[PDB]
Amino acid sequence: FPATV
Amino acid sequence: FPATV
Amino acid sequence: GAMGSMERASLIQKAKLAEQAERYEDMAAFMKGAVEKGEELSCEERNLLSVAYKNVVGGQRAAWRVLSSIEQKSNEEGSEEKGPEVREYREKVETELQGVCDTVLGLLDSHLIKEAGDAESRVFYLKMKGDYYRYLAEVATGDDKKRIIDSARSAYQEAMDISKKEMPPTNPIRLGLALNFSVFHYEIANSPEEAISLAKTTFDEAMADLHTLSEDSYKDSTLIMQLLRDNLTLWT
Amino acid sequence: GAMGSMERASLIQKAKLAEQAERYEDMAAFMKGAVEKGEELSCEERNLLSVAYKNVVGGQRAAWRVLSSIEQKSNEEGSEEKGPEVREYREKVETELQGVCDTVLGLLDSHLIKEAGDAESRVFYLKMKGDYYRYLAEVATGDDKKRIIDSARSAYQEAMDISKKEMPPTNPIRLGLALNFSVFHYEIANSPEEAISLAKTTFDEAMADLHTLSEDSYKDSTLIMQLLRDNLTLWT
Ligand SMILES: C=CC(C)(C)OC[C@H]1O[C@H](O[C@@H]2C3=C([C@H](C)COC(C)=O)C[C@H](O)[C@]3(C)/C=C3/[C@@H](COC)CC[C@H]3[C@@H](C)[C@H]2O)[C@H](O)[C@@H](OC(C)=O)[C@@H]1O
Ligand SMILES: C=CC(C)(C)OC[C@H]1O[C@H](O[C@@H]2C3=C([C@H](C)COC(C)=O)C[C@H](O)[C@]3(C)/C=C3/[C@@H](COC)CC[C@H]3[C@@H](C)[C@H]2O)[C@H](O)[C@@H](OC(C)=O)[C@@H]1O
Repeated sequence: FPATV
Repeated sequence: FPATV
Repeated sequence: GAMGSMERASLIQKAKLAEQAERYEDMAAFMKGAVEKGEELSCEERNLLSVAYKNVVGGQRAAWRVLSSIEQKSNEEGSEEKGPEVREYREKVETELQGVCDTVLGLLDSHLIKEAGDAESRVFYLKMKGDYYRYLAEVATGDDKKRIIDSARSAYQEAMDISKKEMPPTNPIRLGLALNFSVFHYEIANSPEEAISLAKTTFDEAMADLHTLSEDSYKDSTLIMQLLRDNLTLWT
Repeated sequence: GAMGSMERASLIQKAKLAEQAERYEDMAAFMKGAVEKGEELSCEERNLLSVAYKNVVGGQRAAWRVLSSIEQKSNEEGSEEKGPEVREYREKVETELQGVCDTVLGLLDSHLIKEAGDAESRVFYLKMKGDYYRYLAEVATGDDKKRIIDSARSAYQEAMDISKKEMPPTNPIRLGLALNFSVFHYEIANSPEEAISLAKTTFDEAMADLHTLSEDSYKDSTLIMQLLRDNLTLWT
């Protein structure tokens, strides 16, 4: 899972 | 805070 | 109520899914549905019930303590008067916490404790009853405070007398009850000496009974003896 | 609805209490109340709104992925047929997730985006709109899947065109939009190349603009450039 903000 | 279970 | 049309085995299955998803409120509602089918719970089912509510009320208690701490700060000399909001929001969380404790206690009272004839189920439900009254005591403030503390002590004491008669000192339910009753003494009943004496003799009697155990079908017991030791280290 | 009788300033105050108590569902309801007063939100209030819902839908998404994973496992060759329960409980979480996304989108549509005239508020609300459609795309399965993915892309793209015209490359909203649009490309739109190209040029243009910044009123920007780099490292 990649980072989001 | 002390531990409880 | 809402769970009345779901199969008992489907409630237990969904509670285990909800546990894996860390969805504790759903987990508690599935287990309340399961209890309300009117059959006894097995050992595994008891554990699902107690974990679900421990977690729901655990997050309410953590939130209540953040808010109560803010609130006490706003009552110190020279603190700016912030209006009714902190007390209002603290009371909201507190009343939701109290309703969850009332729901658990109503389940214990209708009819888990009365139908529990084996020691392990009886002690387990009396421990839960002690814990939920204890959670209520943590927030109790008016007339009821004494009576609530006494319902807690009375439930814990009855569970202790049975656990001492019917279970070995290393039984994880017997050990977890002593851990929690001992915290009750320290944090609620203003009896730090009784707290310390109970955790010590609990720890020592369980030590002396380890030799009878398989190595290890007793991971839960090991863990609890450690928490007794950590409490003793905090307190002494 | 339920917040109609509370003061706007009392809603904002309670949302900040709920944030400190990690009570995100209460936080989201207070902020929905505040939005429904019909005034614009300040920069700080926008942040409260977006944090509250990010956290509520973040826990739903984590639970949905646990359940969906269980469910796919039960559809493999030689998996025991467990009945309708896993799909039922997955659909329950999924429909609660979708209702929260519909609630956020209804707030954006009535009337946050339309009244947002400054770039920072307009871009911020369009980003949120992109994210919530993206969350819906993650679970979308039928006819709607294409249209939802396109509403996401369309919202993100409009936010990108404005952010490129009106904001410096190190603006934290401009940077967080690019991070998230770039994840959309990778995980939703099946365009890993567009994802990588966007995070890279985003990272590089922000690097070259650091020299204009005070050291540091830009901790949020630093943090986001790092997440761009972590995504690039996962992907390349
Ligand atoms: C909720 C289900 C899951 C997570 C599957 O089970 C919780 C746990 O369920 C059992 O453990 C119980 C148990 C706990 C153990 C001390 C945890 O042990 C380990 C090594 O993780 C804490 C849990 O909340 C639970 C169910 C509760 C109690 C407590 C209940 O009072 C009413 C009294 C003491 C303790 C007893 C019932 C423990 O036996 C098991 O014996 C544990 O399994 C092992 C390997 O120890 C398992 O992790
Ligand atoms: C919810 C309120 C609190 C916790 C007080 O504020 C959250 C945070 O609020 C602001 O940070 C925003 C912000 C985030 C920062 C990247 C976090 O930065 C640090 C160093 O913690 C993540 C938050 O969710 C938030 C509000 C969201 C967004 C995102 C919203 O899209 C619609 C776009 C990028 C990012 C922007 C708006 C950041 O400016 C601030 O600039 C941060 O303060 C500092 C010192 O960086 C603060 O931690």
